[PDB]
Amino acid sequence: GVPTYLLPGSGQFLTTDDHSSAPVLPCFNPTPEMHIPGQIRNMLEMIQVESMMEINNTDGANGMERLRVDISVQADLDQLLFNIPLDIQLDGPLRNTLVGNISRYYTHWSGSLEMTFMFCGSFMATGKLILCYTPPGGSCPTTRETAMLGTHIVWDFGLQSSITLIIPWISGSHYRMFNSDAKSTNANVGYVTCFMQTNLIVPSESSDTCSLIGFIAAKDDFSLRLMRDSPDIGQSNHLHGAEAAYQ
Amino acid sequence: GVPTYLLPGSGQFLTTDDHSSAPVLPCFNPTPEMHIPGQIRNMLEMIQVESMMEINNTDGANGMERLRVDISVQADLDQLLFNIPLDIQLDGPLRNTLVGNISRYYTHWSGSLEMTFMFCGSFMATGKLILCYTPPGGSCPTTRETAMLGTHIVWDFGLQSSITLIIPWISGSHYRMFNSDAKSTNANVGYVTCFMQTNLIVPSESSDTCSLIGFIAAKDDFSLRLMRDSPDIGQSNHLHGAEAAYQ
Amino acid sequence: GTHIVWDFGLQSSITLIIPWISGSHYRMFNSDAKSTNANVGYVTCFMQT
Amino acid sequence: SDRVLQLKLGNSAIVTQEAANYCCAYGEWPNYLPDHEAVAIDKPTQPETSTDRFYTLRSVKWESNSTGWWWKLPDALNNIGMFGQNVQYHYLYRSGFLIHVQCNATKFHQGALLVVAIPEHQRGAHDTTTSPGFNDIMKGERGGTFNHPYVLDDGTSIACATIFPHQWINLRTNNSATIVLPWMNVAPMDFPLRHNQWTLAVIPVVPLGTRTMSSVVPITVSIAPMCCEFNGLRHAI
Amino acid sequence: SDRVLQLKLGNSAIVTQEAANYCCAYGEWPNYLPDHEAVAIDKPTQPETSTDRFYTLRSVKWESNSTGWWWKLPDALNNIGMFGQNVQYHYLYRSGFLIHVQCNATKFHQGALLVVAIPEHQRGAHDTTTSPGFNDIMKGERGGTFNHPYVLDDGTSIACATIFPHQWINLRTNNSATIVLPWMNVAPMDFPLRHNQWTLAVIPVVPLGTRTMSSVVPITVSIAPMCCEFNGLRHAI
Amino acid sequence: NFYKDSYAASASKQDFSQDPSKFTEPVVEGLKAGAPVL
Amino acid sequence: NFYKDSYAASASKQDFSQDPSKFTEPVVEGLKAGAPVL
Amino acid sequence: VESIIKTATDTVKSEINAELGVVPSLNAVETGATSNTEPEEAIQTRTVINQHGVSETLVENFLGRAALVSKKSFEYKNHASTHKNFFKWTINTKSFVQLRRKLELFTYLRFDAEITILTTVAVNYMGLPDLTLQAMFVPTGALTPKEQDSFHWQSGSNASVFFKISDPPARMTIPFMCINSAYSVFYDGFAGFEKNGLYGINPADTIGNLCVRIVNEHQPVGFTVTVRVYMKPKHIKAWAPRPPRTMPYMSIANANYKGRDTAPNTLNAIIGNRASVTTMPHNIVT
Amino acid sequence: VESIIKTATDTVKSEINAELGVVPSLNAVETGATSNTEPEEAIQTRTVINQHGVSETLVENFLGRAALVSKKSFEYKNHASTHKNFFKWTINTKSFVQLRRKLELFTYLRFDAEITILTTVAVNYMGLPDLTLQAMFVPTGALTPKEQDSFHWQSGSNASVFFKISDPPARMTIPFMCINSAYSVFYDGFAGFEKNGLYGINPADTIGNLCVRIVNEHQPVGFTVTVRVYMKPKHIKAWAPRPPRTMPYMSIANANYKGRDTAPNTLNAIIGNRASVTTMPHNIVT
Ligand SMILES: CC(=O)N[C@@H]1[C@@H](O)[C@H](O[C@@H]2O[C@H](CO[C@]3(C(=O)O)C[C@H](O)[C@@H](NC(C)=O)[C@H]([C@H](O)[C@H](O)CO)O3)[C@H](O)[C@H](O)[C@H]2O)[C@@H](CO)O[C@H]1O
Ligand SMILES: CC(=O)N[C@@H]1[C@@H](O)[C@H](O[C@@H]2O[C@H](CO[C@]3(C(=O)O)C[C@H](O)[C@@H](NC(C)=O)[C@H]([C@H](O)[C@H](O)CO)O3)[C@H](O)[C@H](O)[C@H]2O)[C@@H](CO)O[C@H]1O
Repeated sequence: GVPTYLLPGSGQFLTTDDHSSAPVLPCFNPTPEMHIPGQIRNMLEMIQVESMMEINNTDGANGMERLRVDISVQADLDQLLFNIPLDIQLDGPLRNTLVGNISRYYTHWSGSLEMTFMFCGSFMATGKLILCYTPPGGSCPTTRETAMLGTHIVWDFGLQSSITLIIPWISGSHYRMFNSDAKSTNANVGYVTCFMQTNLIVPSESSDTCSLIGFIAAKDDFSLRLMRDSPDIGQSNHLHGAEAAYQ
Repeated sequence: GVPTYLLPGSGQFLTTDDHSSAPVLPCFNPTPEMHIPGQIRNMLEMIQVESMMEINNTDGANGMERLRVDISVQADLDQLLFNIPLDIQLDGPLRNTLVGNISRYYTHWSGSLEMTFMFCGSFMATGKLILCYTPPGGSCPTTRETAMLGTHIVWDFGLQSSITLIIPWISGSHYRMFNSDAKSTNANVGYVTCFMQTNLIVPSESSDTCSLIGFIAAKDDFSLRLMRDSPDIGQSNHLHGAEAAYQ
Repeated sequence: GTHIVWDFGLQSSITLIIPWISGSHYRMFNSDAKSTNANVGYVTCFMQT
Repeated sequence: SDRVLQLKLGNSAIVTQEAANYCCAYGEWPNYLPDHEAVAIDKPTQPETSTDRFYTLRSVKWESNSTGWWWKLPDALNNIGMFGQNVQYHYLYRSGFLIHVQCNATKFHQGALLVVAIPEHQRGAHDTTTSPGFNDIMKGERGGTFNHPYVLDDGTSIACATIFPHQWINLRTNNSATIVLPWMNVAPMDFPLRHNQWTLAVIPVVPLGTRTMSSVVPITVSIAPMCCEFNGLRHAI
Repeated sequence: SDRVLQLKLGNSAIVTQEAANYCCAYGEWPNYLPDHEAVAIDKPTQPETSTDRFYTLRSVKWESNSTGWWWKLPDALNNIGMFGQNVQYHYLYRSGFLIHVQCNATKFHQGALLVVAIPEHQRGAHDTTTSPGFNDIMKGERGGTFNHPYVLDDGTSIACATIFPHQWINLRTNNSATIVLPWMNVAPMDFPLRHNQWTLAVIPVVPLGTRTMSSVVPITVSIAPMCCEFNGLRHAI
Repeated sequence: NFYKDSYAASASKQDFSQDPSKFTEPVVEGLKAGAPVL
Repeated sequence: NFYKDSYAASASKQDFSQDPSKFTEPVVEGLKAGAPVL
Repeated sequence: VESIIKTATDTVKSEINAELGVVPSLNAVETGATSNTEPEEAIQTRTVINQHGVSETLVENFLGRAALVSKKSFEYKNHASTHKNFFKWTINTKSFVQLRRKLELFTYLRFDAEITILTTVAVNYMGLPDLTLQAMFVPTGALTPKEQDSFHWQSGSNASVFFKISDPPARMTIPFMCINSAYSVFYDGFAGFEKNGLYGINPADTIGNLCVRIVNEHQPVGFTVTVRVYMKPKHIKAWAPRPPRTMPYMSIANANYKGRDTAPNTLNAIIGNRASVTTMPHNIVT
Repeated sequence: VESIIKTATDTVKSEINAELGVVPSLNAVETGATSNTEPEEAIQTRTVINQHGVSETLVENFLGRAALVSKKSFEYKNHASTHKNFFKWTINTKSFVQLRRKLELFTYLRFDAEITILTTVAVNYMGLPDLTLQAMFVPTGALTPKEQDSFHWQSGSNASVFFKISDPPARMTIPFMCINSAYSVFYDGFAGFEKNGLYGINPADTIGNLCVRIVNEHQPVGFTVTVRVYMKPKHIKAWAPRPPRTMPYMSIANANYKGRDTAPNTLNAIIGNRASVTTMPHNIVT
């Protein structure tokens, strides 16, 4: 026979191993394949679709009210309207999104993100907003004069209803990672803030409080690494009916 | 199937074995390589850099005072200034050097060593010294007339501040080894002694006591064999914080 | 500002170049030392060591 | 240019002067079942114009506190016109769908409706371990309403529902949404009375609002089956 | 020939008539970040002359009982000139450094200074398990001093410190040391306010001594950033 | 794969084909860069 | 290596390239044998 | 539109833009298309040759992991006077939430399933017996054994695997066996021709029954035996991604939801609350 | 300058030298360069064809050894009334001094890590149980199990390895997983944007968490189980060698030092003392 010797690791069951194994049903002929719409081959395809950010995650905001940010006609100038924490790996407005959910099945990420906002006021309503992305380093800006110094887009409401703020990949390291410390130098992405560039202006018969819906998605320069179990689901007991599967 | 049989050694875990093993994270894409200054590929590259010998390893000499040898204007002739034990595998002036530290991770060695001394007196100070390497066999020479019979270099202080004494590889066997017996025929390298060739001479305003800094390094004809744990580090208890890694 | 660190030695002299740095092609005299078309700036000397 | 559109199928046609391009689910287009994917061997009937035409369902009223509406396919049309007759007389059916949702208002009105076509939208019941019943699912032409649109009545989320074929009707922008749906199933054909391939969901993410004269603002759904095929002829169920 | 040298960058220049050749750390030379190693995608700013020039720090006095001095980079320059401004306004920075240490005395003076550039010089604290604090590490332009130069304040040894890029200033031989440092890091760029790539250490291995007129003998450090690049523009921190 | 049934083989991690547009841009008329969408 | 990921392979003990001079002689101007260094 | 992607896309340097009629940052969410604004059009970019791989997110790898799908403990003893030295498990992938949520990120899935069976024992001390177990695959609603020693275990046609506790976990692959071209992860329909059937349960998607018994007759003392079954899908094809599950699961038979008592993941609020829309959580306080 | 070296350099015979202007034995340490004086220039040499190999000092071999990085003993029993049949270990290479000192001879290191897990047991006598253990890799600061039987062990995505005490030690390779091009053995910085962070600890250099549990339920008696983890780096690239550690280590979190009470390796004196600089230790007394 062939002389052999067993190596360390012999007999172990590694859940991520990759080997062939005995076919239970020999000569079984699987059902022929049929074309089906919507085939996905890489999860990166899924996170490139923009989904709604839960920006209004505040007490008093229930259900869908949390998915839209209301802006009103201001009495003062250069007003701060809202900000958005940026760690797609932590709980916040970005967590329950396509990019956020899938990214949380991983530990490392790299790539540009894109935030698109759709103005949902009436046609007669006008306005200009400024959306700013502030790379990490300091405290979140609270004035337009400060936020304006970062990456930004000035948005003019009009026929094209939506604006896109690109959050370019700006990092020292190739990848950023999750480690449960939001202030870590390898985790913090910076901030996104929104101020009135001019003001929301509407006539008497238009609602004077309008909503914006913010969406986010990854661009195709995105990459995810190091699979891990998602923190977004868990169980303490058997699900109802689980034990009945044994009866 | 294939007929086989297990050989002695089967199932063992040899810390120096060399085999492939199951990848924990399948399809993982490591961060791209980037050029980084100072890559080292063979430890022999490191021991070729000269480092400071602790020649003044005496009671009363503290910290950096141990890294320099002071010489003074002599009243007598042919004065012995200092000597240096040569086993780079035992505790002494050569142990805490680049060549000494790395060599002590091994058991066998072969090759020429080089000792370079830099005179650090004032510019107005002059002098001639003789550095001698005495191959093994007898007692360390205590007079210049005796040391002078071995390998040596007569050093004249001047613009070029440093002199090099080559300790050529002179051994009966291909390699020398450590076995904790400094007087073993396969370990003892011989001796290095330094005498005044003339004298240190300085004017009234120059310090009349000057320091030399001795360095040592291996040449590129060096070779190290038989890896072993270094005797230069050890622990009796858990390090502080080690157990906290489990909490 | 523009400078040169001078080390005393065999070559006994050092040269500090005061390059022509002006907004206008020429500077002029008009008896007002603080005029924008007259003031050249300053030269200072400190111990380096 | 991409704001005006005319859809014509059979003896029916629809135009909109305030569209937003239109969606082809997963970039596909309806087609008849090819021989290399067929299973049922009887010659199918392909009614064409009598079934592949627009069927307009009863409208619903968009109110300030509405939670949303849904219509399951083919259930919503299983009792309408010749499409309904073919469905009742045949054990098997297959088809795509051209969906057109309509809602106009005023330049002083605001509101945003998510119009999404969900494949296999298996509903969940709220706060109970008992699975939804037949009457909770099969609403027919009337359709149903969302109890908790925030989680799409299935424990997931409307926030990520954009992963499905969709459009929006944002009043200041457009007054209609159009989605073309190809046959979507793991089998080449199916029994129309017990399984719904798609669910059309219309949900007001941004509520209807205005300060001008208050008027009833309806939402209307018109659906045209496409490339209908039926097999397994027998009596009407 | 290898004893005289002139360094010129931007609007600054330095000459020495008593040099000892000069060191290029690991035989490398500074350079701008190539496209095939870049990570941050925004167009970087390359200030050139406004930042790539010599900055002279406050001098220190070499005394008979001195233990040594150190300056961390870029910390030491993070608040000096336009280099400091770019650092404060940008999240990311990258650069090499040209270091020139100066110390002259008399032909009757003796002393030897080890001038070494240590990559990632992570300091250790003495006789305690508590890690060094922010203020123990970030000294800025003033730099710090060694507590136990014998072990490089990190439990290792100055004896083997020659494994790092270095030169010596041996009073009877030369009056200056010059070391060129390339970008040294595991990432192409970094956040300048929380990480120091290099630490310049000047340690008197052989103490200052003489029997002539006693005078204050200073040690001066001049540092010129090289090939500076900054990314991630925002407000000043 | 030493087994006679192909379905017994090890994993197939070599399909790098992608078409995000079926999810990101399922619009009948392609949208040109820079040009107004509507 | 029978594993699909290259990082799972056995050790690579075949890189005999060296350049001691980056540590031993990092001087800008090369030093010639026998000639006075300064 | 389709193409081969092995690394994240590169970035091209871009210049200043001031062109009338060209507004790349403006989009129309109403069309249903995701914004196509490129980084190069939003800001001035540099050139970047991106070498980041995209293989760890391949569907085959994302779902290609052996996940726990069944865990059953029973008493191995003389049951003279409950699982009497054997049990029957109707296979399903809805009992353990980690695997379930991932599979439910898709509408349809086609894959072969590698099954691994791990067994552990504990005395109810004189040592642990190296028992032999038998795992028999019994098709949908098919005839299962009713006793540890019934004739049914003769397994004339059913596939059975006999393994020892001292051996590595047993393993075998069940082929993609659906009567359709793919399994329905979700099923908006009723499995029967009558109206009283179960909703959302397509029988075609139930791999089958797993009957496991200890072959050895009982010992003089009792033991607790636990059998864990793991499943790893391979040769995977997936269609129509879906919104991820947010509310805790309630049952293996449906998508019923209730939500946590308090955010996060409460029916009323999925994301945890912050003081206001201008309050920055984890703000850097330098 | 770069070249392929497979053996120590040969020696060439040399003659008498008496040349003006040529002084090979003189050097200038101030330049920072190491002496370039060759043996042939210092003395008269003979020709020697040196065949001594240099492969045992290759970095791959120098660091290529499985070294102990973790040792944990815990009680396996009914913990009704401490590591309750499982433990969690934040991976680090700073706890055992032999491996630590060697890794710290370098500034940066890039390598894949072969992990080997050895398990031993002792009764607190009726024999030793052949238990099954589970080692689950849980990423940085990620969610770890809190009970021997929590749902977290279902390991839907995390990699888990199940092994028996009777099997050879478990083994697997963790790839070079740093977010950077190499691990930072030393880090002169703070891991956070605020000023209160930990100094010298770059999170990017922490491979992760290792959660190990005994899968079997407790037995009627208690046992002491010890798990030892070994790590062997391979496919190694190293940069910027450093001064070796001399003072005993004090903590795994920093380079703090104190020194031995008396030489050798005391803060005041690394090398042991000799009577004087003219005293030859171990002098041959013939
Ligand atoms: C662990 C840590 O570093 N900090 C803790 C704070 O984060 C925590 O405050 C709460 O944190 C919550 C985090 O959100 C998730 C998460 O872990 O990412 C969201 C998950 O979807 C959710 N999973 C499930 C199945 O519901 C998960 C889970 O609820 C928790 O792990 C259970 O505790 O939470 C969230 O933002 C909360 O709104 C926030 O208050 C504080 C609480 O005292 O403790 C810190 O140690
Ligand atoms: C064992 C033998 O053959 N002779 C013993 C003498 O050597 C010993 O005298 C002392 O020897 C010491 C040796 O230096 C080291 C070494 O082992 O090489 C230097 C190491 O770096 C050090 N390691 C650590 C972690 O500190 C190591 C260690 O301290 C000792 O092994 C612990 O005892 O010592 C050194 O030269 C001393 O200065 C010298 O006095 C005598 C002492 O009675 O015993 C002999 O058996």
